[PDB]
Amino acid sequence: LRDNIQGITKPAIRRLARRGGVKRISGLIYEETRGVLKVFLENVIRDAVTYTEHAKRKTVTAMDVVYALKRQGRTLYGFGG
Amino acid sequence: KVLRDNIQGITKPAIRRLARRGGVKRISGLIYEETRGVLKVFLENVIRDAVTYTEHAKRKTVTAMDVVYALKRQGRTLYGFGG
Amino acid sequence: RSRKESYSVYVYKVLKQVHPDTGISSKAMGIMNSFVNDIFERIAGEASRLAHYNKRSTITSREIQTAVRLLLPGELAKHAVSEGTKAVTKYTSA
Amino acid sequence: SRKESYSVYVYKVLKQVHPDTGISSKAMGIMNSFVNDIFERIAGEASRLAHYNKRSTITSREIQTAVRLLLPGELAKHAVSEGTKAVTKYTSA
Amino acid sequence: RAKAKSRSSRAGLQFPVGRVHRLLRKGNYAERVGAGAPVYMAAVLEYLTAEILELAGNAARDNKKTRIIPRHLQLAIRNDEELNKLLGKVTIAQGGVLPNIQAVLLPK
Amino acid sequence: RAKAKSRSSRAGLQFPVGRVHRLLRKGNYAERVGAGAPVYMAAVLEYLTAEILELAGNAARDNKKTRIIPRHLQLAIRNDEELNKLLGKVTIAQGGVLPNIQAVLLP
Amino acid sequence: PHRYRPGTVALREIRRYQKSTELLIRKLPFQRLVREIAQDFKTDLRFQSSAVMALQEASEAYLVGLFEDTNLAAIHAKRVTIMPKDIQLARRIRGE
Amino acid sequence: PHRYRPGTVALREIRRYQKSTELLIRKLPFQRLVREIAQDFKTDLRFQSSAVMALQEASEAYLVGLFEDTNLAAIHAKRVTIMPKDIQLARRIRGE
Repeated sequence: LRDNIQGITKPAIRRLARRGGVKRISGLIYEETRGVLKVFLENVIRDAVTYTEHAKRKTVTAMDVVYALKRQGRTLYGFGG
Repeated sequence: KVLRDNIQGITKPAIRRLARRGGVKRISGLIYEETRGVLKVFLENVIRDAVTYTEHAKRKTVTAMDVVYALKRQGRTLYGFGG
Repeated sequence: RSRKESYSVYVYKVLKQVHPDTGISSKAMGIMNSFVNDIFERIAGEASRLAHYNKRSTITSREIQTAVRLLLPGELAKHAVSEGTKAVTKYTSA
Repeated sequence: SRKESYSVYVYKVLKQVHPDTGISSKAMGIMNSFVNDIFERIAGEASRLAHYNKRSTITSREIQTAVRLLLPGELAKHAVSEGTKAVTKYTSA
Repeated sequence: RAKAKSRSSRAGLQFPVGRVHRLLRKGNYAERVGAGAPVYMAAVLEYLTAEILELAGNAARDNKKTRIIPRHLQLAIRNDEELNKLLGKVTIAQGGVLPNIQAVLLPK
Repeated sequence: RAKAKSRSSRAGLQFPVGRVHRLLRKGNYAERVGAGAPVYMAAVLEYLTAEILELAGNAARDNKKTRIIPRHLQLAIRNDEELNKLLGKVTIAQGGVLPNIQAVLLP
Repeated sequence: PHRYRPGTVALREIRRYQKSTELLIRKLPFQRLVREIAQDFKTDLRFQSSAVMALQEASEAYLVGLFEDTNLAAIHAKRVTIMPKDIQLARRIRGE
Repeated sequence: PHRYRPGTVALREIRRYQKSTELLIRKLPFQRLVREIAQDFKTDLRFQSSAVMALQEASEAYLVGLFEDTNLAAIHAKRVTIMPKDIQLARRIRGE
């Protein structure tokens, strides 16, 4: 359960880039991408934890994730709402 | 009376001065027009909301708060003119 | 059992008027439910502010109307206004 | 024909930090806009937390959580510390 | 007692009216809700619902289907400039993206 | 009959408490507001107020003054990442901007 | 004869405008532009002087922030001169 | 020894990934990433499977939008290949 950022495989990164319309990827992208993804996750997860904690729970629910995302200018549709 | 072409009221030096404050050193001749076409959209969006708020309140004169709400709606807050 | 509310039944009906021969997946329905709750909150939220700003305790068809104009862009905003204005005019006439 | 603001309280606070510093009317007007902006947000979030958890009452806890969601890093933290105390003390006061 | 009648039918709406009347008094948005408030709103929610479903339905037909899936909703919303914006920050589960490929990336 | 006493004094605060309580219960934030909420909040608003004023006072001194003006508030905020972030979208009248010039523009 | 070279003054002006706090856009011109725009939606449209100023500062702040990003785009493109396309990229990334 | 030239396949993958809706990041890996981050706030924390998916979809959506802007920046820079800096510029313009 360490450096699981490496669990984000290179192809996984490239495929996202492709979906974004990226045709060629610099060899230094993989690491740079991770440094951004991680921050995104940190901000969203933490808010979800904050909401979870407020509610006195241990299990993070989809709703806690939705509130965390929501407030960042990102409503997510599909998990309730 | 109706007004017109006050987009030119935003003079060239005025655009340059704004650009310079923003750290822009050198400005292409086409920027002036391009910039105005963007400023205009911004103004249109803010003024319109301010008017919309003004009309809702059934007033004719736009106040600072109507502008403040309009800007807040677009997400750019402004301090010192109310709040 | 506890019970949950949604607009699933109303969404089906609307679908029938636009596309009488089509259905909808459970996910698309879940999305439409997320959608309705989002729009509702925004309009109600803005309407709340208008009532507050203009010193009222009541939301009327106008606060709803203005909230619509502020939240919806261009013409889409208009049809919503036309339909609302009418629905009230009509409701009291129906 | 009467308004209310925080101008008097802001003035005092300036002295707690800078006893010899004065303030313009505009800086005060800006601080007033600031206070009202933060107030609305925290109250907004506290409302919501009560709403999400299907409740009618806002307590010091909702305020605390709201502070964290809105404020970043230490500001959120020092505010929680101070809020906690004021309540702890007010009760014992 | 006089016969009770559903209000949605009455307003020429499919969306519930009494309920919206109610929901407008919750979250503490306003102490009171006017009689025409939920009627006006119900019409709006229904209208927008129809616009999305119609466009999504067209997408379903483009794909030779008999129903709407999350993808069709995404395509519909994005292709329609005004809905694209209304929901411009919305992430749709399994929405995918529009097939937009920059010309500079293509050969001759 | 106990003498009326400002809560701000009781809480050791400068910001009003009774008023905050008053504002919280209305504006339709909730049906009810607990006794400790206004107090917690008053402390928070006061804390943040102090942080801005403290830094602005320092900016005032950078400019060799004994006073705070809109500019000093701008400088105070933008040289503090956390306040800058909290207010990253705030336009301050006559606040101005920071004197940042890119190296690539220089000789 | 004596004069400064191109770019010497530009850097100077960058310093100076960053430094000062006043308006860079003329007031009556701006005010009129506001009205010219306003007259599209409706007539009988009046403004308080404080409303116009509020609009002006927000408007300048907007453009200045836009220029900062524009300048970066020009730098990204290895240039000093900003062109309409550097503005357009910045806006597009913002999501305008 | 038939081959498809550089860029033929890359465009193909772009087409496909734009079209499809499925998750591109492996699940067990992603799930663990979430937890590693989570444990830095709190040990013995749990997630619903729907919460993890909700995070993953938002996470991918974020990165894809980022890549779209990154791609535009690279194009602005007259380049097909995206470099770490193009990501950085896009983020900055966005206020990050």
